[PDB]
Amino acid sequence: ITHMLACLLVRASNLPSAKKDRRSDPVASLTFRGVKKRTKVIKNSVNPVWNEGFEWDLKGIPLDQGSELHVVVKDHETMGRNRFLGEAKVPLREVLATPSLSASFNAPLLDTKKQPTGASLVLQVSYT
Repeated sequence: ITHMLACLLVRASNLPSAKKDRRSDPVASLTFRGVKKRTKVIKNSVNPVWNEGFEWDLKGIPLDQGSELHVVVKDHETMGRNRFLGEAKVPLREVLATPSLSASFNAPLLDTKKQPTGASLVLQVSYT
C-alpha cells in the first residue's frame, strides 16, 4: 500500500499586480521535501481557480510536527523569468492532530521579506 501527502490547491485570491495593463498569468509551484510540482498557468486573472490536486509519495519517511509545504505563486512570462507574486509556508502539523488525517488552510501570501501581499491561498491537505 502507498503512503502519500495530498494537497488540493483550490485557488488564490486578490493577487497583486505591479502593472495592471499587463495580463496576469498566475502559476503556482508546490514543494515538499524538495520535490516540486506545478499547476497549469491560468491566464488573465488575479483570482485564479486551479482546483488541482497533488500527491507526494512519502518514501517511507513519516510526517512529523515540523513538516511543511511551500507554495509560490508567480506571474508567468514566456520570455522567461516569471514574476514573483507571493508565497506561503504551510505548516502540516495540523494534519497529524486528528483521525481526519487532514487540514484546511486559507493562507496569506507573503513577499520575500514576509510582508503580507493581501492575497490568500486556499487549499486542503491530507495524508495516508
